[PDB]
Amino acid sequence: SDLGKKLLEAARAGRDDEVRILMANGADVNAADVVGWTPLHLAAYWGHLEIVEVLLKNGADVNAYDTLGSTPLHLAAHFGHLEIVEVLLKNGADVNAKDDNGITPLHLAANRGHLEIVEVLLKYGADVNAQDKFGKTAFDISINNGNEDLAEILQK
Amino acid sequence: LPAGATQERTQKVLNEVTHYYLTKEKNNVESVFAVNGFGFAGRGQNTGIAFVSLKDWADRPGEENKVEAITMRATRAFSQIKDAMVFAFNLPAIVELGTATGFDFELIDQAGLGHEKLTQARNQLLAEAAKHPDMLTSVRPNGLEDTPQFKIDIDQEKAQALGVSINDINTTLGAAWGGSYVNDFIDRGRVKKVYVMSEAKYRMLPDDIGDWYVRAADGQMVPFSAFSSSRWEYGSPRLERYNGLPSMEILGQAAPGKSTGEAMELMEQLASKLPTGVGYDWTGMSYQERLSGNQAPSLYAISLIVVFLCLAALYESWSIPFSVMLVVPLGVIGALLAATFRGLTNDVYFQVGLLTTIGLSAKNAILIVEFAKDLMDKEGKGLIEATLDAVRMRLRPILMTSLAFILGVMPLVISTGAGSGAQNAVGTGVMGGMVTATVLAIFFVPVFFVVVRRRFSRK
Amino acid sequence: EDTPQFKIDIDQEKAQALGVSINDINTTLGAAWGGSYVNDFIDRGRVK
Amino acid sequence: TDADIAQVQVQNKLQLAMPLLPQEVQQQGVSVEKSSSSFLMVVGVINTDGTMTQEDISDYVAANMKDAISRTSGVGDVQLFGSQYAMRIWMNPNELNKFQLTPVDVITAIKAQNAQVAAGQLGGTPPVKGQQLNASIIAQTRLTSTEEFGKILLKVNQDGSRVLLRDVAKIELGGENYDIIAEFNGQPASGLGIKLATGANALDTAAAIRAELAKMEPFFPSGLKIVYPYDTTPFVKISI
Amino acid sequence: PGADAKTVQDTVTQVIEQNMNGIDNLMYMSSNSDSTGTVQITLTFESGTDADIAQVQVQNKLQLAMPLLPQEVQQQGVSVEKSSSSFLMVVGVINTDGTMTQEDISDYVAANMKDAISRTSGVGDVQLFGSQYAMRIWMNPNEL
Amino acid sequence: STEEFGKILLKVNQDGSRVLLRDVAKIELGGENYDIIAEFNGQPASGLGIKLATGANALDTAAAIRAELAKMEPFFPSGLKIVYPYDTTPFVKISIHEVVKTLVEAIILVFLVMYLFLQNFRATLIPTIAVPVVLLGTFAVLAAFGFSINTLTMFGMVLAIGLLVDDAIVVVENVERVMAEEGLPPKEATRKSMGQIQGALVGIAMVLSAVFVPMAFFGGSTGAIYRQFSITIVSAMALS
Amino acid sequence: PGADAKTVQDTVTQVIEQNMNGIDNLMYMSSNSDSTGTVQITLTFESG
Ligand SMILES: CCCCCCCCCCCCO[C@@H]1O[C@H](CO)[C@@H](O[C@H]2O[C@H](CO)[C@@H](O)[C@H](O)[C@H]2O)[C@H](O)[C@H]1O
Ligand SMILES: CCCCCCCCCCCCO[C@@H]1O[C@H](CO)[C@@H](O[C@H]2O[C@H](CO)[C@@H](O)[C@H](O)[C@H]2O)[C@H](O)[C@H]1O
Ligand SMILES: CCCCCCCCCC(=O)OC[C@H](CO)OC(=O)CCCCCCCCC
Ligand SMILES: CCCCCCCCCC[N+](C)(C)[O-]
Repeated sequence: SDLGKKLLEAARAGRDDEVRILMANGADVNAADVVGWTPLHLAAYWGHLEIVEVLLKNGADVNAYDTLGSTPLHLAAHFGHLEIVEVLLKNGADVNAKDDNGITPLHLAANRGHLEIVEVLLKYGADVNAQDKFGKTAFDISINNGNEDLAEILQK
Repeated sequence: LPAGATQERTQKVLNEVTHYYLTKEKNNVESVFAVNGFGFAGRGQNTGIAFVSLKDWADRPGEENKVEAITMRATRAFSQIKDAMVFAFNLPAIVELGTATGFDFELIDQAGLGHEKLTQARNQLLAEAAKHPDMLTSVRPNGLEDTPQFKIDIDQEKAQALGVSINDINTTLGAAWGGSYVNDFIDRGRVKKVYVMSEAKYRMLPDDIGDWYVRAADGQMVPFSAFSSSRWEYGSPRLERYNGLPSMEILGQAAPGKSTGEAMELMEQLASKLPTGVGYDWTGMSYQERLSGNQAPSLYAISLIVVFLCLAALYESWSIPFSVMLVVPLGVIGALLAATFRGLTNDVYFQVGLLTTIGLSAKNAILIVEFAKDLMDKEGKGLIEATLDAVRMRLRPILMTSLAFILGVMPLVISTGAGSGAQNAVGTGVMGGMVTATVLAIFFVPVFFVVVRRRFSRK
Repeated sequence: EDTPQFKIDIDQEKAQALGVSINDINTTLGAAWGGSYVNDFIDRGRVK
Repeated sequence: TDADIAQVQVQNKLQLAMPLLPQEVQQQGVSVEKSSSSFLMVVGVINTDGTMTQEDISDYVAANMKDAISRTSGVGDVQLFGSQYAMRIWMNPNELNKFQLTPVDVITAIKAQNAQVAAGQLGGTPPVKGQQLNASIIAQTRLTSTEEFGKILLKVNQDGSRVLLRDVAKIELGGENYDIIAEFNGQPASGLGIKLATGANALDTAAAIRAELAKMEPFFPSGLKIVYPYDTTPFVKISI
Repeated sequence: PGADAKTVQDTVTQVIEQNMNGIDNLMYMSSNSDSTGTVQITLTFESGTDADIAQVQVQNKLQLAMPLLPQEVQQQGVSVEKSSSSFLMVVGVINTDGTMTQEDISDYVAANMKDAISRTSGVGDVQLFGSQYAMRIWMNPNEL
Repeated sequence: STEEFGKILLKVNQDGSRVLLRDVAKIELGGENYDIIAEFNGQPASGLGIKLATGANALDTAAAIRAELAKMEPFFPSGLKIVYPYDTTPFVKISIHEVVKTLVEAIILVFLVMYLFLQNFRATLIPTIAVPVVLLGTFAVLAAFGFSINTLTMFGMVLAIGLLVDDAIVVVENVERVMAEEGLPPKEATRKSMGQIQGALVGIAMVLSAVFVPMAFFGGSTGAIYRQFSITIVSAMALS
Repeated sequence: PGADAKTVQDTVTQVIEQNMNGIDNLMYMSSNSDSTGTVQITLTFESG
């Protein structure tokens, strides 16, 4: 698609006004680059709250996965975008979503030490005993990084 | 081509570009040197240049078969190409220098904000620059944008647990996917490099990562999938730095009718409203213009003062020199009329042309005033008598010089061949300037002398 | 002027007998008491 | 004598000796300067809010000021009155012995786990026919914080417990050296001792330094201020 | 070889930039580090500066910074050239019968032409558009 | 050779069989990198980027390069051909020809105009001698100052034609007038004629110096360009 | 060190000589490569 590739650029750039005009013209919201990132992936990555809401209103797949199985919730959680994590979870984002490595939004949130997002994810029913390909939980990450605050939050 | 585009895809576009030039412009184009993988803006598989070589100028009559015409037809024709920004353009007069038209802005990270924050501050400046089309035009980044990159995390615990060293892991990955320069060998009495690397088909996709094995201390072969995890992230394919600090180069030019100086003034004002720790500086052509601009007023002053002092000594008067110096506009008006009419610019050739036009008109005036004054001083003649007797004596040589020189620069004006752009700039400004300088001076010089002499009865 | 300095002799025979590398001794003594510049890192986007 | 040719001739001979020097001396970096023996000026730096220590001020000068002053024409040598920060691994011999580890094991671990790896590209040249994806492969990068150095894995025990670098050492940002400590009227300070390059005009160089310091002041953190406790150039300017 | 923009910057570009001190008549310094594993640091000097004195002063400060660079970069080496110069002409070498690749042509130009053109009267510099042959070992992970 | 690299021993198996480098890799002579694909009308291409040496003649150099490539013609493999996609010397040759044509045509036009007004061949020959002497003198001053024959210096003399032509006409015309008006012999007529203009000509030289000389004192890239025209015009005018 | 005249000529002498192009006032260049692995390249320049 022509407009699909303009929407990917718009969503990434954070050009709220251009995304508005694209949704009206009917730019493909399920458009994906070579790595398989939708506008929602990009919007979630770069932290554009307004565009995430607009794309979800225009039937964007909240549980869309890239070629390595990562979702917008993975990206939003990892890069510490609290507002976007809540919006995604309210629109029915899979909280226990595993990538190809068995990594979850909780794992990524725990690794960068995002306390608010960890509690938001746990509130929406994030499996705290969820293990990756190396058999590591969000708790195993917290004690290894030496995060006492996060270690106290993660008592099942 | 778009971010993450491969070498093969760029070749398809260069083939279309090459095909066009040897089909639609076969009468003009001699050859197309298609360089896939290189760009002046930046390198990569998603960039390329096509150097178009033309036939001899003799075999390309009229503007229809010139670079400017072919460039416009090429640029318009290549507008149809999908998922590629293809356009032609002529080389600058001096390839040693850049385009040397517009400004060269450097956005600097002054407090270790990082790449991501400097990108946001750049996008902010670009957005604010776009809100002033009346002052700023084509305000763009010179460098490249962030692209998807394959981040792989080696689990240190799993590596040590299976008895696999990190050096063996990082060598196996680096050598296979990246390539490794081992040592030198001698091919027909010439020392050349030896490179180890993966055969293409085993280093293409993320699935191929798991096909590579590393031997442990116990001698067991362990695949990369056993002790590695991978995800997608964005990073810079070309990071810039200016004076030791992280930077981003921004190109742009003044809008039609606006000077580059005024365009810089705004770019400075827009830059002062950027986030804390984001500085700026002027480089290249911009750095040159600012220093060159400061000198201009002082050099004019000195030039204009010494001219007056020399004439004052010549004539033995503080007043009479003005009669000569008033001819300057008589030559300049003609050059500007000729330039504006033919559709040329205020370039170096035009500017040096004005000085030689001014110089000869000043010379014509100097001799008329000298003759007129000498008749008044020596032979005791009246102001008007001496002035009329002077212009009479000085009429023939002025007409002879003017007739010869105007005809002499005629071929430069009408020239449409190789290096005609420089000839036109030299010829047009001089011809028009000489026509007015000749016609006006012969009538205006005696007016200047009489008015100045009447005003100042000091000597 | 000359000052008191701590002379230490590494017994080669004893090291060879115990199976202690002389490189490991010199590195251990040098690194601990003198300091060792291992490699570089990035502190707020500057190599240190 | 032309100081430019003198420097080139001296360095030409130094480069014959360089390879024979110990690896530790080469990695510290050998320098060849053409400057006066005496200081041109001392550029003092203090924090009036007192929100930065002598060590914080020294690092900022070294990281954000020194290099640009060192590159300025007329500046032969620049002496930092203080030290730039380094990642300091303060080893504990009791803890190292406890886990049967040595400084050799610590140095090996840092080189292995604080590594910047060149991992190549996906769909790199020469590629196969029909390749649509081209992306840079990113492996290990340099560590950025004391936390990341802290969780460097030295070894794993028989029971499967991890021995991290922070278990055998205290890890902080600290000066390359701790030799030079400066004060300005009894107040914590750093600065730059600037030597005049052989032949260069003292006043022209002083003006060039002030111009460069003026481009840094705007982006200073709160409290940080430039002071001029030693300058020989004002006397020359006023005396004339 | 095989290094990303950040690897090149943080191990090469920053290390060289930090050692570009005590060089006379430097106006400004710019650089870029790309994903093809390349860095170019351009030092621009005042008008009327001896380009030979400028180049050797840059060269000399680089030489002392060479031990601070990675083993793979020291092995490849670091070029210091006067870049402000422009080309007199470009001599193109092609194969019409399609018996030679661009690698084959480049090797011949390097071995049998370049040196002779360099010794030609009035030639100040010669740059090869391509590389001479290299022994390529294309590894197979299944057989390894 | 690739054969020898293929015969490199990697491992000796338990059964006694030998693993060579050709058993686990394809071996061939290739490029150092495969990032750039160069084509010339779709055909595989390389090339050489040649720069002119300091103080060298572009036209002599290009001729010498073509002469050397001609000696290499016989040793080229079958299919290999030399092509010249970029060459500046054909542009430089036309620039010199067109400027020599302009100066020749200018002297011819002065001759015609001199004869139209004065109507005697003896008078028309004085400019024909004077102008070439001044132009030749300009090149001598140009060379002495370390300048070259380039687009800017060549068009510099074209822009100065008017000033050189005028000096010739003014001196001869004024003598022809004095003779026609007072009936003086050529020698006595020249003494008086020069006595009326000698003071002005010296004054004109100083005024034109004041106009052009300061143009050479601009700095940077623009200054260098302006200095080419400035020195050429001031030299040509001074000799005139 | 250890290299024969032929080996050191191919790897050193020829590598340096091919880069000794476009040096101002260069009259002639003489060099020798011997069995001790020693290389000497002498460049003679114009008088003045
Ligand atoms: C024989 C007759 C012919 C003689 C003609 C040639 C005369 C010599 C020309 C000297 C050139 C002077 O060069 C010029 O000097 C002045 C000093 O006043 C400098 O100084 C300039 O700087 C700034 C500009 O805003 C001002 O503060 C100052 O008033 C101004 O003069 C210019 O930056 C420099 O370009
Ligand atoms: C008006 C009186 C004074 C005369 C002023 C003349 C203007 C000054 C220009 C002089 C040019 C000097 O340089 C001169 O140029 C001619 C061409 O024009 C060149 O001649 C060239 O001809 C062809 C070009 O394809 C080559 O085969 C030849 O090898 C080459 O030398 C010479 O390199 C040189 O002899
Ligand atoms: C000694 C005086 C001769 C000066 C020769 C020309 C100087 C170059 C100046 C120049 O062109 O740079 C400015 C800039 C170029 O981009 O724009 C211009 O060209 C503007 C020129 C303004 C001229 C005003 C005339 C003043 C009358 C007293
Ligand atoms: C710098 C002063 C230049 C002015 C030129 C003066 C020349 C006129 C001399 C008059 N004369 C001596 C011939 O009678």
